[PDB]
Amino acid sequence: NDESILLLTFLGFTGLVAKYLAPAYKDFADARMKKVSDVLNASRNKHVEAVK
Amino acid sequence: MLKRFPTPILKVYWPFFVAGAAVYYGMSKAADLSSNT
Amino acid sequence: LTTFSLYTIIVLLVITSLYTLTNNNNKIIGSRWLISQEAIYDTIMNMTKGQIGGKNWGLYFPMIFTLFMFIFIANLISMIPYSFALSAHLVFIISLSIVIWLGNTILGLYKHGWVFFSLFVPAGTPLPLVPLLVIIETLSYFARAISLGL
Amino acid sequence: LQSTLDNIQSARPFDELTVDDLTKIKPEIDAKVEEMVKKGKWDVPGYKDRFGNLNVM
Amino acid sequence: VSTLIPPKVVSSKNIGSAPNAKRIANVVHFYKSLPQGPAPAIKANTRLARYKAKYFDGDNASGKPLWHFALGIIAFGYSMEYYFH
Amino acid sequence: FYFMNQLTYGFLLMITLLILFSQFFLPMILRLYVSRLFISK
Repeated sequence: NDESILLLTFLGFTGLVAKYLAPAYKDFADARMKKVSDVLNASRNKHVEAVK
Repeated sequence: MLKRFPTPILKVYWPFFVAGAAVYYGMSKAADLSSNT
Repeated sequence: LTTFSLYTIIVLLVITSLYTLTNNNNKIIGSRWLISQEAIYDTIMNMTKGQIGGKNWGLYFPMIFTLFMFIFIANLISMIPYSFALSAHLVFIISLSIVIWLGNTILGLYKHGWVFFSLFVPAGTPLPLVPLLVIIETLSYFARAISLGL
Repeated sequence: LQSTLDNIQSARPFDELTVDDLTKIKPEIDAKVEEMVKKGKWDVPGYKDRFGNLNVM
Repeated sequence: VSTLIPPKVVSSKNIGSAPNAKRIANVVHFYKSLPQGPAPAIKANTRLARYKAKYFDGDNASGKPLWHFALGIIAFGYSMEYYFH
Repeated sequence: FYFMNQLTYGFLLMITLLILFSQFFLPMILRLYVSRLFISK
């Protein structure tokens, strides 16, 4: 029907994204999270050393 | 969380807005003259 | 009521929420969901200060960060079983094209003004050859609207 | 120094501190941030010198 | 010339003007800091907020949090086609 | 026909986004980055 094939394909596209794009976006988020975490931790422990 | 900082678009984005107003007016006129619909 | 208001309602409800709700409590750490903006905005600013480099970078960079997302969000209605990005009509690009071109001519006319006749000839082709170069500069300015419009 | 370190060894909430509360802790943070974007420039000298900008992925 | 107080001149200037500025920034920074991640304020629920603090929350941030919008808009559009077509 | 039904009704968001995001959206990232710069100094 007019609005049926796209409806059935929506879950297929979503599963296709979940196959790669879900873990890919997870890895991209985690990498930046750890990078900013280290960037703030180094500044913190370096300000601690400056106070020292 | 949410604030409203002083974003200058009044004296910065005035020209584009004025041009867009002229465009909307031209569209209104063409809604009656050029397209006649 | 009206269907156009319902069409624009998705934008009116997403634009404020994706930044006032997707973030946890407006925290500086950059949430896992908030990593999306944390990656997008910086690349946006890279081009913004880049392509508009100079003192003209700060003139409208916020306008760029604004205008970029409007069309992208409006066209996001494409994968639904009855999907409609502006009801298959979408006269909106007409609004953003020629008006922006006239705004460029104004930036040449409001700030640059009478020097507006000193840009169409980038390199040479003086009075012995200026009209031919202007004949394609005019086409370029005219079609820059259609290049981003439709 | 001793008290500031005592307010450092366990009093640097680097994860769950409110972002805008930095302008509360730093009185010029709010003014300059309003000042920084106000004149029109949306960039600062090495605002992310130790951070990444990243593409979509 | 004769006796003086070479060390006692720490009155006229404290050691480390740049370290003093850094430490003064440090005092304001560390003092005006939360005890341990204080002031969270995560939960919220009022008509739409019950979805905002739940579906736009970063505990998951997976693909289904955006896909709820697609499912809902599909529910709306199917009725739209039914009332339209 | 249907010309004066989505022109202004669509460009309203375009006009409003300038006041909306600039004090609302980019303010968040700008203040966050500036504050992180403060911690960097």
